[PDB]
Amino acid sequence: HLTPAEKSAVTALWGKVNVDEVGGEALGRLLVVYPWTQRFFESFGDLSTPDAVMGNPKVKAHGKKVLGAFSDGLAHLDNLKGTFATLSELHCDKLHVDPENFRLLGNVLVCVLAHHFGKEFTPPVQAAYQKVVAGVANALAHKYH
Amino acid sequence: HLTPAEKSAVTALWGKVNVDEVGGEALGRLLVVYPWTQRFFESFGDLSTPDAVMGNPKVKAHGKKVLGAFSDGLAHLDNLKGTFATLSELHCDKLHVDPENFRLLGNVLVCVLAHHFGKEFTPPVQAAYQKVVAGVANALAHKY
Amino acid sequence: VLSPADKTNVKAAWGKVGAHAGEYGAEALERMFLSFPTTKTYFPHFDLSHGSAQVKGHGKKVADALTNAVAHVDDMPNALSALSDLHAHKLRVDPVNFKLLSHCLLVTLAAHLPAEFTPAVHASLDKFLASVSTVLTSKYR
Amino acid sequence: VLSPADKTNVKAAWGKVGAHAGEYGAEALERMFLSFPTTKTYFPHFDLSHGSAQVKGHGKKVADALTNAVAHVDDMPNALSALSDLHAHKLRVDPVNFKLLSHCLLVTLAAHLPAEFTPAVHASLDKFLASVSTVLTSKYR
Ligand code: HEM
Ligand code: HEM
Ligand code: HEM
Ligand code: HEM
Repeated sequence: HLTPAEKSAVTALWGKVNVDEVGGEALGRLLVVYPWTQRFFESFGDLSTPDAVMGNPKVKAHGKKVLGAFSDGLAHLDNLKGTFATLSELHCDKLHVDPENFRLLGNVLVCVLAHHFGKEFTPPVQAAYQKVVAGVANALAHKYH
Repeated sequence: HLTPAEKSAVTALWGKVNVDEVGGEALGRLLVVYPWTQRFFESFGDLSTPDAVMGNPKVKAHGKKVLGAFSDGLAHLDNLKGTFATLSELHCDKLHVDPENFRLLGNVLVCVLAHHFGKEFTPPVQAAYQKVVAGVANALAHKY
Repeated sequence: VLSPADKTNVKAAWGKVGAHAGEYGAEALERMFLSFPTTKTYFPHFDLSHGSAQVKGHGKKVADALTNAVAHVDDMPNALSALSDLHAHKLRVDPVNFKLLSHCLLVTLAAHLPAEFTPAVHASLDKFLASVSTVLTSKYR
Repeated sequence: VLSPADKTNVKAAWGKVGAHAGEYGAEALERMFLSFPTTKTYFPHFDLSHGSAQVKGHGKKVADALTNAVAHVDDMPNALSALSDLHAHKLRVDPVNFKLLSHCLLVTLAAHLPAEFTPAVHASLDKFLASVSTVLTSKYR
């Protein structure tokens, strides 16, 4: 649960976030910092070097779609489990994705928002976003069985 | 969330559990396997050797108390947030205990239950106990 | 950081296992899939039911891997070089799952070795399993 | 292990910090206390408000500790031998809190180094900070 001031601070920053480019940056840095998360993208091509990961076109397409659903969850911060219920079943029953990757992606996104906004990413803003990425990661793992 | 078959087998196993002896065994094993948890029990006395830890009277006299929320969670199945609204303030605003140590004790309690019950601690019985120690630890850490 | 007391306890504890390694590995695997269902994402289309020859087959492989690790406790990085490479570049199992399997191995040993699972051996086995997990995750990045 | 590219990236990244280490250490600590309030249990009588000299004082100590680690990257277990003993036998800080401080250090570096926090430097710093935590936690048991 987030407070109105916490919900307003998180929403205000997202209003300046370009879901298209930032999505390809978070997913790219996730595959570079944590290279064991590349087991789901063998058909994407080559991901051996960082410049290959950030330069992969298929990675940038999946990043915009991933952060796109994340953008929809921000409008429903009071019901993340129901919002990501269908995606949680698909990632589990069909994609077989380890829910820990949701926590690794959340850590990367916080670093990307800090690297892009700099001083605007204040410690209180980060703490508000730490609860958002934790709720989205738990919501995407809620339907795992 | 646990099933009625899960809650029935877990309560059946806990009926044969001596909270005094099991608590002092789980609390002592936690200090032996994870020695960095001794920071909160410096007043307990000799904690150098494992024999001195298990035989420490203050350890056994407090093991029956640490296992209380596990015994308390075994009655208030789910909705542990309101159940653990005062025990958190004790270990938080007074002693300032890391909630991670509560998770280590839950895994240690599972090892103690398996060592005490043997085959009776079936993989389904363990899986049901893991949900209990995961819900109690998360509820105790929600008020930090 | 394994102490000589740890090597003695682990060798004595695993020595009592012996021919029961294949059965204990299948039990610890079933305990992991039941207690931590997120680990089942790494074995898709596998038969994970109780008494499954698919589960019993892989349980012996992990047990033989741990048996070789005990005999080569002083040469663990070189003994598990083939498994560390497989788990890092082929399986890519998240390192958080190693703590779940290590915990279920301790539960299987405690339930099956009541006389040898002393608090000293318990601490020695937890440190040994943490060292095996660290070795298998050393080549991840 | 730390690759030569990692040592080059971490040395280049920390080189841009320079005299801002003491100020950045206080920022990463405040970010840890705000994002993870459970870490405040280890500083029970510290003044944790904004602009607290206690936070800036300890923030410079952790920063100077990391500065010495970068210069002795190839000899890190030796350089942090005195600090590993304090955190293991005196502070007894749970090893899970080191990942929280390492994450907040990465967030502070990314916010202050926009031209240098490349994905290669990001991956290099995460491995280096994970190595600092492993060294400081090696003497725990
Ligand atoms: C906030 C976290 C995440 C969100 C919101 C998200 C969202 C999505 C969405 C919307 C899809 C497409 C579903 C459809 O086709 O209708 C998808 C698919 C997928 N996701 Fe995620 N995702 C997240 C995290 C992750 C992570 C961390 C991984 C792996 C490291 C992952 C792996 C995949 C894969 C492999 C696919 C299939 C892509 C394809 O085959 O085209 N997801 N996800
Ligand atoms: C998880 C459920 C727990 C329960 C139900 C519990 C129960 C209790 C009780 C009944 C007391 C004494 C109450 C009083 O005298 O005011 C107490 C105090 C204490 N607790 Fe806990 N405890 C738990 C977990 C922990 C943990 C995780 C730690 C340390 C990491 C811990 C360390 C202590 C210590 C050192 C004391 C003070 C002992 C004394 O004053 O005699 N306990 N707890
Ligand atoms: C001490 C920890 C572990 C040991 C000793 C171990 C050992 C082994 C061994 C011996 C194999 C067979 C390799 C071969 O036949 O070529 C294997 C395969 C495998 N392991 Fe592990 N493992 C460990 C941890 C884990 C964990 C925790 C997971 C998942 C949560 C995992 C997932 C897998 C998978 C998916 C395979 C491939 C199965 C197959 O393709 O048949 N491993 N491991
Ligand atoms: C990046 C990893 C870390 C480094 C390099 C580091 C370094 C240091 C240094 C240099 C000191 C001062 C020692 C002295 O003045 O004698 C210290 C003390 C201390 N550290 Fe850490 N530390 C780290 C992680 C942590 C974490 C995660 C915690 C838990 C929140 C922690 C808790 C403490 C405490 C409580 C003190 C004593 C503070 C005082 O008494 O003034 N440390 N550490």
